[PDB]
Amino acid sequence: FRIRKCPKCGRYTLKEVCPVCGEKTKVAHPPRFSPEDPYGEYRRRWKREVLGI
Amino acid sequence: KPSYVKFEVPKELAEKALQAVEIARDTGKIRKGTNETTKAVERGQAKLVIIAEDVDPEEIVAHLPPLCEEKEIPYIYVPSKKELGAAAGIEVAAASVAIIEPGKARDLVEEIAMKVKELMK
Amino acid sequence: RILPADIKREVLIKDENAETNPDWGFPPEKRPIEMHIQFGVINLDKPPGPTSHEVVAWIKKILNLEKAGHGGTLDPKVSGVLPVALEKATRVVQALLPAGKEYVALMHLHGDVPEDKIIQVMKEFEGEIIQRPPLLRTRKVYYIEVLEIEGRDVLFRVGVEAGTYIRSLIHHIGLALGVGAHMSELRRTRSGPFKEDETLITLHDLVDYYYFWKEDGIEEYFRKAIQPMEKAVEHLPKVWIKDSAVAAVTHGADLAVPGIAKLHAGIKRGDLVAIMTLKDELVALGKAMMTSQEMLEKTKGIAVDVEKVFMPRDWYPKLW
Amino acid sequence: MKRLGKVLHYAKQGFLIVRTNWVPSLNDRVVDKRLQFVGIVKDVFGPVKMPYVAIKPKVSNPEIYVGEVLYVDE
RNA sequence: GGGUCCGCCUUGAUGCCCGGGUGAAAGCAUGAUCCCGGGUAAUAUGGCGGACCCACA
Ligand SMILES: Nc1ncnc2c1ncn2[C@@H]1O[C@H](COP(=O)(O)OP(=O)(O)OP(=O)(O)O)[C@@H](O)[C@H]1O
Ligand SMILES: [Zn+2]
Repeated sequence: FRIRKCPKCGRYTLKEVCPVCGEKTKVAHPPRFSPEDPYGEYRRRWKREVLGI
Repeated sequence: KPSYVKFEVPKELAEKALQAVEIARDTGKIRKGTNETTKAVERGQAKLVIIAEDVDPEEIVAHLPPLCEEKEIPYIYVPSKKELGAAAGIEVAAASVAIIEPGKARDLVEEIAMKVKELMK
Repeated sequence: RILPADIKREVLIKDENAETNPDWGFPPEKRPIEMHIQFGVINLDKPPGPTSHEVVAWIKKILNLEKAGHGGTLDPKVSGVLPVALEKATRVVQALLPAGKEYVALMHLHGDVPEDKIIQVMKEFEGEIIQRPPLLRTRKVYYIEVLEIEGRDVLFRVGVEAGTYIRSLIHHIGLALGVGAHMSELRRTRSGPFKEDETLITLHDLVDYYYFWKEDGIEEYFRKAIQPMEKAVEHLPKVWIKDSAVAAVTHGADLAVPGIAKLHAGIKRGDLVAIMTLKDELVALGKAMMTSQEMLEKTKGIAVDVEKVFMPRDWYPKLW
Repeated sequence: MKRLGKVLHYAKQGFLIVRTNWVPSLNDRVVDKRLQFVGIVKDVFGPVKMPYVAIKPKVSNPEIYVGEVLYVDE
């Protein structure tokens, strides 16, 4: 996969930097999900830390 | 830099971690890639975990820091997944690497594990 | 640019003295979390890999739901906007199947073409285009916006009529350019009224917000994960009905003219319409038996043939 | 014979491509101005008012027809 | 007899997906390959019953 997106201005691009505002882009597709979600508890510890829960 | 990076890693210490992967690769045994690294932590085989700072999506390696802390295994951050991949002896990038047997870099892993514990607190 | 879902319709007033009784009904704003889920739609960012139907099955299993459905099939390798209607709302996806779609696509050319020629040829594929040669079936391309060209790679945004196959569109552009082309990557950025905004949610965030509700008692994150079923209906022409007609429709009556309070203009006979309360609750989906002018001017007759009822019978009292 | 138009190019996937102002049918026979058989219509695409036509060639060297005007034999 | 809501009744040339194990020339450690376990195949139409209604607001 190589379609990327600027997180702040929402510009779709193939570049690592945004051609509009000039910041680091992120890959457009969401990560693989597993219904088994073997490490979901550890992801939640990180997520609770970030969100302040 | 991304939220899964728990602490700030000095430029010198990141090089020492990449050196530790390079040496242990051909003198000992290492696990490369996020699935292999995670299994190594889960099995209690990893002595040191090395995680890239440029991983996107973050969710790929986000589970590792709290997994390492639960299984009592030290971890370190490196700037580039491409650079970490080359150190693991593969032509593509690596999001995370685990050291199973340090070999000649045994003292180097000791130095890292001691210094990351001070950054953790 | 603009889809037929974006162009505002005039609201025609039939009864200026139409008033709604606060005693009855549940507008989206005052629905408890459980009721919110029962009449909810997830604006999901589908991962590439699984089919749209597999993803829906994962959602049902994890959130412990009896029913769910998706609003317009995304192919396995394709990521992006996938509305997943839940439980009592499941069938609202029927309003989403014929809706206009938007995509961001990556076309890889099989030969070297100048940038000016790429843009010119792609501009020609806007409008009514042939999707099947005779021995005539057409489809509308509302816009093509070339974002960037990196050698043989062409990244573009495209708004299309429902049933437009982007893989096919790209193959045809390659033939018109001579060198040939294929679709190497696709992402849906819009499915009807659903788009890439704050409400778009991954499976990871969905399940985690569910866990924050079940374990931590925090409902705010999981509430935001789910949109009201009324959102799935934002792109449709609407007919707003008086309180006294609501229970009749929910009990199986078709909508007659004396029950209409307000309505959108431009409704043709046979159009799919949403029947709404004056509190903007979704009552039912229906097929218009009359035009907007007919509904506004006439005093009698069936205005809408009711096809699918979503509102429970006991929300409004029997007033017929 | 009904005029299709100029051959824009020979697509490497194996089709002569013509821009025209009407919609031919699948399997229509394609000739030049001298009624010499060229090929067969295998796809019609693009704008309804000004479509592209993909012609499967049935001559040995289809490349020579680039820039030449083709017709549907009727 | 009808409408709405719900329940029930049918088929599928190894794939693909997800996971456990393994962990390698455009592909590819954000997972090749193979071994194993599971999931998902058309989100109809027709038919039978149950409940609520027969509604111009
Ligand atoms: N002439 C062609 N015929 C068939 N397939 C092609 C042709 N050119 C490119 N492709 C396809 O496009 C894909 C893109 O890979 P690749 O980058 O090697 O192509 P490319 O044309 O060399 O692109 P670039 O020149 O930008 O590197 C290939 O895997 C190939 O299947
Ligand atoms: Zn930007």
